Amino acid sequence: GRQAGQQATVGRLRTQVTGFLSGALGKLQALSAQNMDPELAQFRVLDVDRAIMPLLIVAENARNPGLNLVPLHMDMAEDEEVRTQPPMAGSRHIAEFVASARPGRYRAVIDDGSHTRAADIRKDASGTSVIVVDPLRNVNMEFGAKCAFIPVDIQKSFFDCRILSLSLALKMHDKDDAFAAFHETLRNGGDPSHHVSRAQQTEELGATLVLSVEQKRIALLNRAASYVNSAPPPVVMRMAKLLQDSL
Repeated sequence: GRQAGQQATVGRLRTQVTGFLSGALGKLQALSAQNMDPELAQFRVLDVDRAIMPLLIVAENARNPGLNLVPLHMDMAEDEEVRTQPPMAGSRHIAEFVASARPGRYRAVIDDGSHTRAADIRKDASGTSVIVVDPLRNVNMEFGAKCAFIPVDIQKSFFDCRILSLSLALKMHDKDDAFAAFHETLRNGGDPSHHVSRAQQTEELGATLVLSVEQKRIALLNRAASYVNSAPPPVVMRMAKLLQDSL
């Protein structure tokens, strides 16, 4: 009876998650009405995006084994007075992640309290390197374990950066080897032409990354919902917990 007694709870949570994603789709459809003020739509979509991003991340991690997307945030995202929005549910401070994460290859969306950016992270015994994609459409400034920023010809957008960062993370997964190469370059700090090579590669990476937000969001939601239908009980419990936490 407990195979059933537990199947009821799972079905319940599953229906919660499904109903939520469907509700989000509804809101998005209403916000894209001919009547709607687009600025108002952006403002409204802030909360929608914050709420659905964890679920999108879970789903997309399932659909693309190896993506290993993790939501991360920085110090300013923990300042209640300054941050525009609280970090999404399940978000971890980047420090804690660097210290605790199982070694390997990750994609990330990093929230700094204002904007979210895509990133590729590699944790070795050698150390950890973080490659941050930075939509700019600070010369010779480095930050920190090793971090490198790749300037890309993409409009920096407060309202679009979550979905855009998700998309870019997917593309980084698609260009896994290029980013691995840059990780090795970033690790090989010793080489005399490092500074050049790095910079060179930076440019190149940028290009490969740039080679609508609304449509992408819709598609991601559909994929997420259809995944939630067939999703296993652990995943269901997880997503449900994230959803509950977001409120």
